[PDB]
Amino acid sequence: MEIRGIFGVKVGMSQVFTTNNERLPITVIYCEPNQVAGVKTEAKDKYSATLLSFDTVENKKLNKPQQGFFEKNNLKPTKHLQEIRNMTGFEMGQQITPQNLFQVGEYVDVSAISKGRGFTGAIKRWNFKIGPLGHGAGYPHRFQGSVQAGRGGASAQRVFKGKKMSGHYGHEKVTVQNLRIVGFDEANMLVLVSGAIAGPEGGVVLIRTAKKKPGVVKPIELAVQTEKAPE
Amino acid sequence: KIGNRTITLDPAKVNLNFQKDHIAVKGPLGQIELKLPPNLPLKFELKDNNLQITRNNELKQSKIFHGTYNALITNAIIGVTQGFEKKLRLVGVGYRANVEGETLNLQLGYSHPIKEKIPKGLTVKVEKNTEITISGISKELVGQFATEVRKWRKPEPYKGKGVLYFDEVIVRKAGK
Amino acid sequence: MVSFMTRLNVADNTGAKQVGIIKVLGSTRKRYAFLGDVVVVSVKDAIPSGMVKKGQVLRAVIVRTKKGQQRKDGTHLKFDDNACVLIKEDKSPRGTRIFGPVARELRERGYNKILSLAVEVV
Amino acid sequence: MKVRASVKPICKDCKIIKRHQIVRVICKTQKHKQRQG
Amino acid sequence: NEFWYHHSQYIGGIKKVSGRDMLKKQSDKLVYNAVKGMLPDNRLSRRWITKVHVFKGDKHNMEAQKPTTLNWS
RNA sequence: UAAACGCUGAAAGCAUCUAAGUGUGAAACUAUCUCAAAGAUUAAUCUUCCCAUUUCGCAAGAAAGUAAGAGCCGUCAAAGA
RNA sequence: ACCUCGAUGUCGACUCAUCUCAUCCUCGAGCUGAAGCAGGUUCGAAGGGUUCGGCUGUUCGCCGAUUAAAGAGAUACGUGAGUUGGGUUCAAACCGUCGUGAGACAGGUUGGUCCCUAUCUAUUGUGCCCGUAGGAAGAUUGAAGAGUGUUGCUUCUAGUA
RNA sequence: UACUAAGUGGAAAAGGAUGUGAAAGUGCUAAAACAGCAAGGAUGUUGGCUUAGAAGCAGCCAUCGUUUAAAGAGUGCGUAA
Ligand SMILES: [K+]
Ligand SMILES: [Mg+2]
Ligand SMILES: [Mg+2]
Ligand SMILES: [Mg+2]
Ligand SMILES: [Mg+2]
Ligand SMILES: [Mg+2]
Ligand SMILES: [Mg+2]
Ligand SMILES: [Mg+2]
Ligand SMILES: [Mg+2]
Ligand SMILES: [Mg+2]
Ligand SMILES: [Mg+2]
Ligand SMILES: [Mg+2]
Ligand SMILES: [Mg+2]
Ligand SMILES: [Mg+2]
Ligand SMILES: [Mg+2]
Ligand SMILES: [Mg+2]
Ligand SMILES: [Mg+2]
Ligand SMILES: [Mg+2]
Ligand SMILES: [Mg+2]
Ligand SMILES: [Mg+2]
Ligand SMILES: [Mg+2]
Ligand SMILES: [Mg+2]
Ligand SMILES: [Mg+2]
Ligand SMILES: [Mg+2]
Ligand SMILES: [Mg+2]
Ligand SMILES: [Mg+2]
Ligand SMILES: [Mg+2]
Ligand SMILES: [Mg+2]
Ligand SMILES: [Mg+2]
Ligand SMILES: [Mg+2]
Ligand SMILES: [Mg+2]
Ligand SMILES: [Mg+2]
Ligand SMILES: [Zn+2]
Repeated sequence: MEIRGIFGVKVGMSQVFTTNNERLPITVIYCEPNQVAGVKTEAKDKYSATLLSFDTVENKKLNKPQQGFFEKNNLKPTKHLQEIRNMTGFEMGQQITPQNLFQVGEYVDVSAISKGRGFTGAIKRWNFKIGPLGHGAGYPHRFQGSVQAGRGGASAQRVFKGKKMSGHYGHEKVTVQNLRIVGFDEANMLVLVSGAIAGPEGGVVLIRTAKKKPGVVKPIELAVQTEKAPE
Repeated sequence: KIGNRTITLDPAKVNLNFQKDHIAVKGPLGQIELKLPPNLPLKFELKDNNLQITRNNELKQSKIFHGTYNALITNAIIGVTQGFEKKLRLVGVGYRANVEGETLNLQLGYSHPIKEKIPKGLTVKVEKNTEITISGISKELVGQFATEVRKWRKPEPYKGKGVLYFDEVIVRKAGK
Repeated sequence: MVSFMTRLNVADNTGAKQVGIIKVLGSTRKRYAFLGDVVVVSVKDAIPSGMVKKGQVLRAVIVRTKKGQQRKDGTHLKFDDNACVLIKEDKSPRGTRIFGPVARELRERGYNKILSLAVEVV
Repeated sequence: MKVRASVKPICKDCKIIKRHQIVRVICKTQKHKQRQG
Repeated sequence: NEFWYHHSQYIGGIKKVSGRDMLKKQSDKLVYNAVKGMLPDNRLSRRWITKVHVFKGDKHNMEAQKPTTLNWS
């Protein structure tokens, strides 16, 4: 469908009080003006997408093939390159900011790389149960769980593919859907998104139109303090 | 038998163009198009005011087709010349229907409003709120409209409530 | 968060000094009961001049919690003891008075009689 | 509808047909619809 | 009435497609699998099934090979 | 599409959901949602950058002789045994 | 009585579950001795879910309070190179009973050692080498796949049919 | 040269079915066949015991006769009947 996308860097999390008396936790995203580096058409390519360039850097910090591509396409040198599917309607070499893409309070989804956690066990990874601690116990306390499917020639006699055991956890792309944009800051190029965004502070973040609610925009307005300085 | 049944038609306004697999019938009303499936085991002949369908063999499907398409030609000619009509008696305590533009809307007993789109070539009229008349030139299409209107409220056996067919009797039950 | 087999106090006039939780009513494996939740209980410490007798299984609604809960504006309400009052099918209190303060989460889940018979709502 | 290994007419109005390669019994009385013949 | 079956190494990964679905969605794969099934289990059968270029349309990017035309083969 | 209900219709002048044709229909099935994926050896597509020497003979030949890039090493942590 | 007595660890519980449908709930439909509500039976359907406690080693079972439901089975009556050892079944001791006796009882009771550093394969993760036919740096399509899929209450419709 | 339409072949019983082919007989039919359609489809009477009542359609006493083309103490539904 008509999917709109922007790229930014998560800077932290705060809260804002809103009218209708709710305290909304928010995530703050620093969104640089993104530059459309390429447009790929359905007829000529067999699919349609828009590839932008963001996180600009000096020319001495870029490799020779990438800087050659940037100077051939007449673009600002940037070290980050990525595309979104089904993004159409933007001319090549046009600066795009989230203000032109999304509305004040529309629903969007956010994709980001999860915080790395390393080699984790079965319980921390698959929400498994821990074995009993008292009344007598054994060496394996944080046991993964018996992986027996069948013992004997008439049964599996093997661990089934895709078993739930210990392994790498974190540093993986994850998407959280139906997050309402709260506010735009043109001067600071700063987007406010309700809820919690995955990834460490300073990581890359992709804001896309929500596929569950594409056109739904739920109103949200902030509260103006009525206080007065001392009388 | 239907296959060896005369189809005497007057040449006043009804003509029947017989192509390879596209039979066209034109008359007082709109034109009806019939598709002939490939390798049809039955040849038509077009004399003066008389069409006769003959077959080549004694196959089971041959006999079935010979009867079926004689009936189809009869139905097409009748609909082209005089059309088909169906009558629905929508009866109940607060049941009523009416026609707005191309959509027929009904309010039987449902919180959500009920609307229904009318296909091309069929005209549905509502003289009285409890009465519906579906007039068309193709029997199967008017029948489909009648049954899809009926599906909203099938006649229950305990009382008379429902979208009944005309001169249609239902078995009565006494729910004390 | 009052849970299964939790002893709590009754804040009404009914003769029941200590009451024990039996089931967190409402669904399957409902782990906890927060403010405004209804539970099935058994009277364990009672008095001679009381409407209820020791051992009866009854239905109650919780009004206070030591753990507390957080509202939408961000205020965290926290009492110092878990308390419940005995209610009837109609959601009407069994006692004629309510002792101490009660939460406002009752207001959301009906329980208008409980609020009107309380000393002060919080 | 009654699913039985053997289907036979109950009244004189019950009529046996073969639909979708399955023999069924249809009749005016809906108590007598049978299948899986 | 006739089904084509493909099982992944997981449990429940048995995908079934009817003859009509195969004839519409992927017909090239159906012909490829049918030809492969008629070959001996071998290390040369891999190359043999490789030399079969099956296309779903009249067009083909293989006109540079100047392939002769024969019917019903 | 299953169960079920059909409209038009003969074999079997009636009837008939079916044989041709045309529908409706479930948390089941195929997609829509999330993730990973060209070692998919059937190894795919697009963009950019760098190679394009002198001699001898033997050419996906030799002696030297030509760049993009990558690695070793060091400081590290959005990562991590 | 065919495999195993140059050893295939046997009940129950815990952890992890997977599969089948003869379906407990949710989903669709036919009949009803179906007015409505709530039911009964049959057909289709295995995607998900299918509770906590008291007594007993218990499976089972009875009882209590909930739930939409508290399904039937298989997988060495799944699972001790994963845990426990309450039970059975070592040596100790007593009761009832049998025996003249030493002793014995699917009669009862108290107590009583559960080993192994993973080679292959299977699986969860993460790498080196090489191939993809010049090399390298980027961005992609997606053949074959994996993951999730549960449901309740209140209000309105409407005290309307 | 025939048969099967079930992937039967390529596993199964008691039982059920206008699947289809072959054969051997028998009834009617262009003095009109079968189905369907259009008409009539009776009288004593609603017979009588019997049953609160049955009287074309409760059990009976049985299971009438005429007119007439045909008609039944009825074919069911159904009516206290
Ligand atoms: K042995
Ligand atoms: Mg030990
Ligand atoms: Mg320990
Ligand atoms: Mg074997
Ligand atoms: Mg095996
Ligand atoms: Mg019909
Ligand atoms: Mg459909
Ligand atoms: Mg090779
Ligand atoms: Mg022997
Ligand atoms: Mg053995
Ligand atoms: Mg051995
Ligand atoms: Mg051993
Ligand atoms: Mg062992
Ligand atoms: Mg079943
Ligand atoms: Mg699905
Ligand atoms: Mg105790
Ligand atoms: Mg067994
Ligand atoms: Mg076992
Ligand atoms: Mg078991
Ligand atoms: Mg046994
Ligand atoms: Mg084991
Ligand atoms: Mg064990
Ligand atoms: Mg051990
Ligand atoms: Mg072992
Ligand atoms: Mg022991
Ligand atoms: Mg011990
Ligand atoms: Mg002893
Ligand atoms: Mg003695
Ligand atoms: Mg593979
Ligand atoms: Mg077979
Ligand atoms: Mg038969
Ligand atoms: Mg025969
Ligand atoms: Zn019948």
